[PDB]
Amino acid sequence: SILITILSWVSFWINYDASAARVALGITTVLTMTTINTHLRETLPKIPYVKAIDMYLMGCFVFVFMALLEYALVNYIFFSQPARAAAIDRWSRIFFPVVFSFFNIVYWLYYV
Amino acid sequence: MIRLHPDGTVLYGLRITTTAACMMDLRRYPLDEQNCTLEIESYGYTTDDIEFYWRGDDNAVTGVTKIELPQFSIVDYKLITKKVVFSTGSYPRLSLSFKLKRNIGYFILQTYMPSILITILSWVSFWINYDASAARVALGITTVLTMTTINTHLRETLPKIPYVKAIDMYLMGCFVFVFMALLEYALVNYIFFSQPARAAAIDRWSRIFFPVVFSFFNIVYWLYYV
Amino acid sequence: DAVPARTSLGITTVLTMTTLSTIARKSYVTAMDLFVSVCFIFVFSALVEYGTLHYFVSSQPARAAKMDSYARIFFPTAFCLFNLVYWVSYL
Amino acid sequence: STGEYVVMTTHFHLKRKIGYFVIQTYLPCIMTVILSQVSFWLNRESVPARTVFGVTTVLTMTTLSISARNSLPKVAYATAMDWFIAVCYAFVFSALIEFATV
Amino acid sequence: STGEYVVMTTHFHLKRKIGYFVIQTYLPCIMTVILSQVSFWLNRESVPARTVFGVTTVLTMTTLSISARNSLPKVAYATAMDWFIAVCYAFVFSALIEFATVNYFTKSQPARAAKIDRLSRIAFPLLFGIFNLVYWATYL
Ligand SMILES: *[C@@H]1O[C@H](CO)[C@@H](O[C@@H]2O[C@H](CO)[C@@H](O[C@@H]3O[C@H](CO)[C@@H](O)[C@H](O)[C@@H]3O)[C@H](O)[C@H]2NC(C)=O)[C@H](O)[C@H]1NC(C)=O
Repeated sequence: SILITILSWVSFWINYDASAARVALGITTVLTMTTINTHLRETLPKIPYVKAIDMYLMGCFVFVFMALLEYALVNYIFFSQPARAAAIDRWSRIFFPVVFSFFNIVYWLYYV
Repeated sequence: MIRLHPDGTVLYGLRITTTAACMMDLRRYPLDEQNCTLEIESYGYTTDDIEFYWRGDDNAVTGVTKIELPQFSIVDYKLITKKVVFSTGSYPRLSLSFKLKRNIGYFILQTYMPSILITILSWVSFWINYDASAARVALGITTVLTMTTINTHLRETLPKIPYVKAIDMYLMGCFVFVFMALLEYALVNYIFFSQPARAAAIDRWSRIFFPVVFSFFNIVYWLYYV
Repeated sequence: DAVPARTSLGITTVLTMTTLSTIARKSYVTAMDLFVSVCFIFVFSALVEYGTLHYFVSSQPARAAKMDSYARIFFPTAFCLFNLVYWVSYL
Repeated sequence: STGEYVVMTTHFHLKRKIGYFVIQTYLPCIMTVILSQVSFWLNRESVPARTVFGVTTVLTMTTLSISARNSLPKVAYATAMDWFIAVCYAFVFSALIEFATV
Repeated sequence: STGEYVVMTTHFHLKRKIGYFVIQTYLPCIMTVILSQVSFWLNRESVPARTVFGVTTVLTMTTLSISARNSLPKVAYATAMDWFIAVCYAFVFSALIEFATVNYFTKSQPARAAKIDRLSRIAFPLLFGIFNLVYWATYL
């Protein structure tokens, strides 16, 4: 899941000109994460109440989904104003990893 | 039951469910013949004390014909009488043994024909003109990867036997055929850049070789097991 | 000319087949286990064919168009033929 | 048939917990539907992007439904989760056919 | 706790046959690692073909590892097969990372990607052969 989140991050550096590439990446990350979750929910012991690993996986799913929505917004608003997107790219590149590391620090402080 | 008689002939009957264990050789899987048995003997009385003998040898065991297993078929059963020697004495023994044979028709369609179709498909590559490289490279790669996937999943689906079988031999043979066809074209590609005469030569040579070799391999394979 | 779209679709379909398999094997060789693998074989062969298309696109430009012309009409033929071979044995 | 017999009775009441199934199936469905509704904000000229976007949502729905319906025990009728999964599964086809007619 | 007892001990010696696990998992992993070499010898322009190739190798490796570690119990320490699987795994993903970085470097200068391939083609197979040499010699 950490690898999938980092790969979803990889998409931000790509120029906004080749939009199809980042669209394909933001889609493939979502479905790969869903498949990883579904496959992991089998080998684990079948217990029908909430665990911590499930909350963690759902958190990562929320991260990648928010990233894809962010790119959709950027792709829609760009044609009216380029500076808005040119700022949002450089702010997101540094705000996603910070929030992700903060969330993980809280998680591993509380569940260790 | 207990049944007495005027002359003192007691008759003792039971109704038993035995989960007996028989050794199965699977080197010839799935074209094999199994010899599972049931061995009976006395325990506290030596051969100087008690004697076992089948009563009505022709009619000792009944009801075998009505038996129908879902996967096997009862070919024949035989009867035996022996005297076994252990460290403590000589004990009598009776044996019941009946062969088991598999229904090959249930496995043919489900296992063998996919690899056969892939091997035959790999042959069509030769009929395409050697100028069209993609039409043959795609077939080669597709057939090799398909043989790989079929071999893996067919091995995983079969029951767990930790020693070598025969279906693995046949799958290895078909894989070797398709892989050597792929390398054949891979070499024809290299020699065609040097000269086209040798390339077209080896192409038509393999065209006239491979079907005969494959038919010979299949005949040799099927004559020895069946 | 759309490079990432076709590859992404192929990878996605292959992963979906992987998940469907790993779910289906749990629920000799049963008749149901055979059909599920030929799905994978087709959906993987298609991605392999597009790989071949992108590799040999430069030498023969008219070939790729002919390749699509063959595949578009041959994949449905092959799938219906496999369905015919499969379900007739079932009844 | 024999006669009248006295019979004590005890009823234990039970109520299933839903917290697990909320983060298991329903919330991925809602996320997938919201994601499939994103296509409308994409540009109409980039055709292959929108096509892949629409197809992969159906792929996700298929994976999720297969993973969820396995744990359900066998019954003759249709359970109450089946209707939600069916509607969640039909909206993506609706969006796909919408893109097609556009 | 009670007192001094007397104990009769019998040891049944056993040895595991290796004829199966060679043609079951080790030989397929070696064949797949050797097959993964073809990605390097292909043209440096073709992204989709080599991505298909790498996805094939990755899926085969994973489906192999699952059953390989399933057949064996779950112990704390790592078995003498986990190391072989991990070496297969490290080589295949090193080839994948190499492909990923060549796909980025080939745009700016082709000589860089050409040199990377010219180095890797001899670097990887020789290392895998040396690793087989180091591995199979010790246990026997
Ligand atoms: C399954 O395997 C057992 C083990 O060999 C087979 O039992 C064998 O049966 C044959 C004939 O049915 C026995 O041969 C006999 O030898 C005595 C020796 O004096 C001879 O007097 C008889 O006329 C006959 O030739 C053989 O001894 C016997 N083996 C053992 C160990 O008891 C059995 O037949 C096999 N199953 C089937 C269906 O054949």
